[PDB]
Amino acid sequence: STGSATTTPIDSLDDAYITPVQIGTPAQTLNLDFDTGSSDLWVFSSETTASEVDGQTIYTPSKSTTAKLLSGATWSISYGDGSSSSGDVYTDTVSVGGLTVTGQAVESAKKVSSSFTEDSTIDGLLGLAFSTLNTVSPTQQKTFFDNAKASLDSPVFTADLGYHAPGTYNFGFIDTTAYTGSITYTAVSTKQGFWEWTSTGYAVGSGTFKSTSIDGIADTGTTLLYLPATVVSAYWAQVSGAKSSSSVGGYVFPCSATLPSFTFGVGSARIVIPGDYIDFGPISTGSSSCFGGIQSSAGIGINIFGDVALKAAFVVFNGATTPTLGFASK
Repeated sequence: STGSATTTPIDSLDDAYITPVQIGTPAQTLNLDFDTGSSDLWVFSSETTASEVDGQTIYTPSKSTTAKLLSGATWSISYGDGSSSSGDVYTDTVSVGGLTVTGQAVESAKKVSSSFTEDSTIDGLLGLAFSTLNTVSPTQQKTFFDNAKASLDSPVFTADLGYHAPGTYNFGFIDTTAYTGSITYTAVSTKQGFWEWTSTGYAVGSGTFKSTSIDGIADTGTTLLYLPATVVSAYWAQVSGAKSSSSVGGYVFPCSATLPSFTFGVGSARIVIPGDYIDFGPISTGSSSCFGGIQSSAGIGINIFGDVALKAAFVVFNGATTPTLGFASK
């Protein structure tokens, strides 16, 4: 089997991408944030505290003839940005782009943190990291991809995120028309539960490539590119007037600037992020100070190849017995 679904930016900045997901019988379609940095499929629901729902579409398990309470199971998650959610668990039928999993754990939110309530466009998350990170207790549950894997034509999914445009998540096949050149594959460590890999270096604009190992995670659920402070300083030094602002929370730059590209290495291959992809717009409405899309990871504990980096590539998440990642230009 295969599936293919379009993913759409939630706003004009590409802050996140939403993909329609069918849950239950009859289907209830919710727009979920596919997140290769986590491993829970959780949704706003009829159980979510009413004051914490503001415009999201909810899953109502009592209206699904295939929903079953997973007795005794609870979940609770905290994300790298400080947001969180928690609740109980149902199993139900879940379909993405024509690919159907029966008995998928659907984690129903009883509580969500304010950042989720305040974003009416995201109805929940669909985790695509390794199932070892799933938070369901006392019986850990499998991700949608883990459940689908054995049925897929090939045990892979691909992310093809658009810049200011829709893109595609495919399951079970590699669309050879969706990229240019060849796909370069690189080793993955699953020891932390992430799609963790080592970039071979970087370049700023037309500058020389610096060969240096940068360990990080491929994370579709993170907006920006978070890299070591040395790398980030080297980038922003090429933008007149750019500076790190403690009050704003990262590098800002004059909105009048033209940003240089940023290249990262994948083996001997190179992925070029155009400068425009690094512009996240005014820090507040009407400001002439703009927020940068490349930021320091120093306060995180891990480097993160988020959407800024991934949307410059066609990315293969190869879930074979020994997983690997593939990157192609597009």
